[PDB]
Amino acid sequence: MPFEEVRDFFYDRNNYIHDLDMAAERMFTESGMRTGGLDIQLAELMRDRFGISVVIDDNLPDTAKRRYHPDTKVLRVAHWLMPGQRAFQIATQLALVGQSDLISSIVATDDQLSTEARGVARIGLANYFAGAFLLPYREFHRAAEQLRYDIDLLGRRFGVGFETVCHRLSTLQRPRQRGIPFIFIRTDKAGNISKRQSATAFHFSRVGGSCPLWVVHDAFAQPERIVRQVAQMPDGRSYFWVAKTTAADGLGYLGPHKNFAVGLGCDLAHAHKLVYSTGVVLDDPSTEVPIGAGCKICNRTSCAQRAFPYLGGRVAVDENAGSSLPYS
Amino acid sequence: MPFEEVRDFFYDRNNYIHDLDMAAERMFTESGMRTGGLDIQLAELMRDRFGISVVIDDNLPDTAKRRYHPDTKVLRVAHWLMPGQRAFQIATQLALVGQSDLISSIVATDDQLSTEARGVARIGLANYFAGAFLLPYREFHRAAEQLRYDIDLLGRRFGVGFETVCHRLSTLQRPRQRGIPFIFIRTDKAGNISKRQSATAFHFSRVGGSCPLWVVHDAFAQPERIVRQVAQMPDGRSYFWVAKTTAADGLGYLGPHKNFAVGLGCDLAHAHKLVYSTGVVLDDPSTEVPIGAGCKICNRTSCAQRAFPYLGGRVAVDENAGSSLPYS
Amino acid sequence: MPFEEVRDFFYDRNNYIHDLDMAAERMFTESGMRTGGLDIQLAELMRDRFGISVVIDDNLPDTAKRRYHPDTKVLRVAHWLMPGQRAFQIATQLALVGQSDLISSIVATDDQLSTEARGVARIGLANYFAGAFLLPYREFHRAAEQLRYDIDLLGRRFGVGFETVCHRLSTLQRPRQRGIPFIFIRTDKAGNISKRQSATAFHFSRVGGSCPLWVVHDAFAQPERIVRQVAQMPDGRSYFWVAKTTAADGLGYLGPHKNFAVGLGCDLAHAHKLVYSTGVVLDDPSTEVPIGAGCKICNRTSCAQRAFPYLGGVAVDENAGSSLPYS
Amino acid sequence: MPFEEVRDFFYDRNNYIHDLDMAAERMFTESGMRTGGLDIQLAELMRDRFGISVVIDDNLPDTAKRRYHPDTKVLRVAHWLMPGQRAFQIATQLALVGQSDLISSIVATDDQLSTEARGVARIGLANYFAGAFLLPYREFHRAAEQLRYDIDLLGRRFGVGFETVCHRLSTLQRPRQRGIPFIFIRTDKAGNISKRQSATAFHFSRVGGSCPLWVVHDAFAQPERIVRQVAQMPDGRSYFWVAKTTAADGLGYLGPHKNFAVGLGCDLAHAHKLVYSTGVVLDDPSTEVPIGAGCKICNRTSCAQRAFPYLGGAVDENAGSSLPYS
Ligand SMILES: CC(C)(COP(=O)(O)OP(=O)(O)OC[C@H]1O[C@@H](n2cnc3c(N)ncnc32)[C@H](O)[C@@H]1OP(=O)(O)O)[C@@H](O)C(=O)NCCC(=O)NCCS
Ligand SMILES: CC(C)(COP(=O)(O)OP(=O)(O)OC[C@H]1O[C@@H](n2cnc3c(N)ncnc32)[C@H](O)[C@@H]1OP(=O)(O)O)[C@@H](O)C(=O)NCCC(=O)NCCS
Ligand SMILES: CC(C)(COP(=O)(O)OP(=O)(O)OC[C@H]1O[C@@H](n2cnc3c(N)ncnc32)[C@H](O)[C@@H]1OP(=O)(O)O)[C@@H](O)C(=O)NCCC(=O)NCCS
Ligand SMILES: CC(C)(COP(=O)(O)OP(=O)(O)OC[C@H]1O[C@@H](n2cnc3c(N)ncnc32)[C@H](O)[C@@H]1OP(=O)(O)O)[C@@H](O)C(=O)NCCC(=O)NCCS
Ligand code: SF4
Ligand code: SF4
Ligand code: SF4
Ligand code: SF4
Repeated sequence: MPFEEVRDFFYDRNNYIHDLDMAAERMFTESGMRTGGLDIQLAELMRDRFGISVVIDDNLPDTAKRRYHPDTKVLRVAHWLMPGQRAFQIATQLALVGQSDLISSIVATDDQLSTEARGVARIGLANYFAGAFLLPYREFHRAAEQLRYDIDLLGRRFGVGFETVCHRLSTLQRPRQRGIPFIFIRTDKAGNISKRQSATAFHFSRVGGSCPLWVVHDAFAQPERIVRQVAQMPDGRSYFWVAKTTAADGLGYLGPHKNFAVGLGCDLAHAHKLVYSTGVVLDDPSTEVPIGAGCKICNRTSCAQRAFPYLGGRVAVDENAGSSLPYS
Repeated sequence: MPFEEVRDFFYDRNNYIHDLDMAAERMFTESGMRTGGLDIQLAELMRDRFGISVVIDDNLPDTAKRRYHPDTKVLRVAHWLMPGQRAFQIATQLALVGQSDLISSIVATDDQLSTEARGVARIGLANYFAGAFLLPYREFHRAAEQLRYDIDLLGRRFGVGFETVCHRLSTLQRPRQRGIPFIFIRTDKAGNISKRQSATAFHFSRVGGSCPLWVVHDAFAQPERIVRQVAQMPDGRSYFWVAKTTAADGLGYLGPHKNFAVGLGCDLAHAHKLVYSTGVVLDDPSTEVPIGAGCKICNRTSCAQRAFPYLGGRVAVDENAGSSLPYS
Repeated sequence: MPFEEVRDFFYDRNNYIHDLDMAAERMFTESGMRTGGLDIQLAELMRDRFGISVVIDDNLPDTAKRRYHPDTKVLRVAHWLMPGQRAFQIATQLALVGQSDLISSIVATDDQLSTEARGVARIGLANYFAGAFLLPYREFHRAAEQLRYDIDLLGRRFGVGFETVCHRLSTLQRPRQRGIPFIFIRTDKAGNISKRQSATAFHFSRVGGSCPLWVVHDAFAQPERIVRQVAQMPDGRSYFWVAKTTAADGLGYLGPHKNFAVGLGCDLAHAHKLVYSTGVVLDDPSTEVPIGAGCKICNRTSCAQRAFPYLGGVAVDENAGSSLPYS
Repeated sequence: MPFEEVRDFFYDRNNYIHDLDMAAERMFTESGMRTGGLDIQLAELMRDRFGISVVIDDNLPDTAKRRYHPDTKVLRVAHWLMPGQRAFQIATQLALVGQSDLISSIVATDDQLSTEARGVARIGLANYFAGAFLLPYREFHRAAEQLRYDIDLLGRRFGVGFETVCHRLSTLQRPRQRGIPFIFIRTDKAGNISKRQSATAFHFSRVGGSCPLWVVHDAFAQPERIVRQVAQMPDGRSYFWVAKTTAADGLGYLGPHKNFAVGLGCDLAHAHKLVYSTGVVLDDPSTEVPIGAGCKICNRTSCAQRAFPYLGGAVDENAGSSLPYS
């Protein structure tokens, strides 16, 4: 499974690629970058260092974010992208043409990847490079701690959106300068989890996450507003979750619509460092919400929300009782 | 998998159990039932015909809707249940003590069921009987046509809730007295589909339904309000879907909460008979929403919402292109 | 204005009518009532004590909750009403036919009411009696304290809805057995405040409440779910607000729809007694949301949400762009 | 009451200022502007034609969108603004320094304005100019008709937000090149209507609009999604309404938040021209929603939602109704 192979590639590397990250930051510093208008400077850097001409093309197809023409070294970027997104596109292409060898050797370090998986992993590492270039490690880590992890304020400072900030936060595993260890999740209204990235072993790092009581799936009921939750898994470990929906503009009233929820999760021990714990009492184990990973694999015994019987237990029927607890 | 076995049991019988339904209706008429306050009348019927004392009990555990004591023939019903729900509980018990043999032979018609499945199927048939007794077939079918399938108005007339009405609408397959053929779906915020029932073969009768563009998963974003949609599958068949959330009251601010979405679906050809098509243009194939059964088994080529690649194809990676269409 | 006259009538009486309340409770006790299935028992009491025959009529007009025919003493009640609501209707009629004189003298205690206002006040006092009969003071006050004011659990225990419980909670001003002093508000999506009741002087007891940052107006964004907020008025006083929407069933997809939000508010000092304070930090004056009574009468100086200029002040700056309207 | 004075100022002029609009368009064309990245080009224009240096400032206070320093001719623009918004700020300053006399004479055409109202109206005309420069009349009107008034698609093409597009749509009253006549509304969660603009006389042009059944107040229930409604007033006139909430980003989790709903309304006769009529049956007077201007002045007799009694109209101790103040 190509995308699952790459998910596991990043999971195995603690969602941190030291050489690549360093590389991005080095290039950011050596080439004189300054956060603020990074799109203009990335165009200039492409001109000066790779002979690549960046044009903002309002003639690209409606769905095309960028197209690179290697024969003339011409990078076309969609006019409808915001500066942060233009910067991301340009930095992705920069990874692919100017960091090709580093990415190739990083891919080689996992000899089990399939061919399709290797192509997908190249794209994933280029996206990682773009993130670590738009958000150079040191500056971003300092900003995240100074701002107490306010994702919106971080976006505002670095001119990027919610999802990108959450990506970068889940990558702060540089030895001796680590940020809060995070698990990053992306889902749609139907529960499809299309992105999993985690600094370390979490319950939802690879599978699971279909618990309707979990706040991430409640984001769509509160669109564009940040939701939060103190959650306890069936094994007693407790976690702090923040989430928010993200919507793709334009498209048109009739157009195809993009709707996702992005969630960030960490051990409850770290919650006190988040602006999102403001007003919440964290030391009270009785105010935690009991959630699970998905009913078929959830051993809780008195859940009123349970959707399916637990695959490990007895499905006893009682003809003489009516209960508000399904499959109890 | 017992609950899947029973799902397929009802699916194979076109979600209509002729013997049982008729039994219900007969008993409704022979014993003088009158729509309105069926809970009191069912208590009287239990007493007069089975010697069973129905008492309203506020001492039962919080989660108990009813408890039947066969040794003294005493049926205790939860005080916090509305009259329609009390009637449902009492009539479920009525099925189980007074229709035991009929239920057993109906189960016997499927010699492939496992033991657990046989018990679960008995409970399912008891629920079917309860529904067909609270909503006797002729009266309810006539009401459904008279009210143009307005689920709220049907509930008001028969003193029951949204979910029950939808249950009953999905069973009107009595030969020569058929209602609109429906597929009934129940989901949670996480997309777990816990109920599937269908008059005939529909796409989601047994599997699938994890398409984020399908309006059933959008019910939770518009809580307590009826949502509707003209949906088109990848094979061209068009359907009308109506859905609404249902919440279990009481429980308390800290208590466990029950939240589900219930959807009714039919061929687009039938939509014009629904009050829910009022104001909607049905003859315009361009105003239909293109949905799927779930990205991994969806062959659409330009879905902006796609969460996973379609397993029936391949998408080569293109290092030189950025798209708003995932897995193009 | 007739409805404002009666609003002020109840406001002046601290939203507690001692004689009437006591009356209800006595009647509840002397006639052997038991909380649970009060609708059946109220029908029995109407027959035994007033010769009033209660029929559940599925033939009433669609919008009629009840109609009383004094010539035959026949009380018709809508079949689509839940048992708690039927009980309420029956007890309203009970107030009007069996407590006529008490209500008349209570109204007489306010010589300023207009004639229309006196009629509206009779109906209001009958509703008060119905509330105090379905929810007898002693039992309900004890239950509220035991349940830490969980409105849903009170509704479950007494078989009534959110709005009725909140009504009754805001009336627990009986000397030597007081509940948390509350201000009761009902609004629609457009901000129209159609009900105001308060145990004591609150900011929104009589006027105001059009602040978009106030959580009550956010109830409609989170339908059927309880919303809560620690609010600070411009004068520094802090309050705890809980609110929830209430929707009228039936009616039909095309039918006329009723949607309201009901909010309960009290001084922050009392918040710790509410189940709704669970998980909330109450001692931190910095986590309070700064709201007002309505922009035109709100003196805050750096509100990004401000809708209109404050009437007490108004500078234009051709050389500046601000995210603060009417700085 | 300055803001009500300026509201009436624009209402009296059909929400179209012909001289200023033309000016904007001329300046757009004469200076070689091209739709797309107008913020950079407006910086260039400011420098070349008025000697004003536009700098992107991340040192301004958090609430300052721009500060112009007339003593050194330096316009500082907030870094957290999107390109359309930076362009809007720059064009506002351009109005105020380069169209000062035109704006002054336009204000002078209403000798009844108070002193404060004159300043507020100067700002209003500067904003009008910014809109008419970012969205040049001919080009924008053509785009609106081609795109069937898709507000999002118009925003995408011209690099601006929902509210700005709706603003511009409500001004297309240029003689012989008119767009759909619209009434533009902005409200908050509490029903406060802070903006009213109308091409012609509509019910809510100056007063009213507190009807809970009106779809504009339902936008917050469906945040960030376009809502639509076919509404009929108590006088029989029918209207098509579209609305959507708009939220101000940044600010922070604890920060002060800006939330508004912006609604566009037109006569039902025009609805068939809107993309938003797709899927709606428009000819069925029975599928129209009966709304009002606000209960105290609404004469409907069977509204279940009624909040206050109608001022133009008895208690019945023997009846209980689901229709308040019947
Ligand atoms: C999974 C995938 C197809 C999603 O495609 P998509 O839905 O079109 O969305 P994208 O991921 O391209 O971009 C969406 C947002 O994420 C951000 N983003 C993506 N990867 C990022 C990264 N590594 N660091 C920071 N931000 C990132 C983009 O900036 C964008 O922000 P925007 O919406 O404001 O422009 C795509 O991310 C991909 O191919 N990834 C390769 C790595 C991979 O397979 N990971 C598997 C994890 S389960
Ligand atoms: C699947 C199941 C465990 C769900 O349990 P639950 O979530 O606790 O909910 P219930 O279905 O018992 O009751 C919920 C509502 O559905 C209604 N309902 C349930 N079965 C019904 C039926 N056959 N006909 C009509 N209404 C029905 C109940 O009256 C109730 O209405 P209310 O909430 O307003 O009071 C349970 O329905 C069950 O055991 N069913 C029988 C087995 C079966 O059919 N399996 C096939 C699965 S597709
Ligand atoms: C204001 C008024 C017209 C509202 O009418 P309405 O919108 O038809 O709503 P009602 O008040 O009739 O009933 C709605 C709910 O409030 C409850 N309620 C009303 N008065 C109550 C009281 N005094 N105590 C407890 N509950 C009460 C009812 O039980 C009902 O609960 P339900 O929805 O579960 O059935 C009506 O309450 C009234 O006439 N009041 C008279 C007093 C008055 O004028 N108050 C002015 C306040 S500014
Ligand atoms: C209403 C007002 C006082 C304060 O408004 P505010 O809430 O602080 O915000 P602004 O109106 O300045 O800007 C909000 C949006 O409207 C847009 N906008 C404002 N005036 C506009 C116009 N004339 N044309 C087009 N777009 C306009 C801005 O571009 C901005 O878009 P953005 O959010 O993407 O950046 C101010 O707009 C004003 O000066 N109005 C004068 C005219 C008036 O009084 N009208 C009637 C009001 S009762
Ligand atoms: S059974 Fe477990 S996984 Fe399912 S809803 Fe309950 S807590 Fe969540
Ligand atoms: S790919 Fe298919 S299943 Fe997935 S969102 Fe698109 S239409 Fe729905
Ligand atoms: S100005 Fe006052 S009343 Fe208006 S939104 Fe701000 S705090 Fe609320
Ligand atoms: S009476 Fe009804 S229709 Fe008229 S304004 Fe009030 S809520 Fe709207």
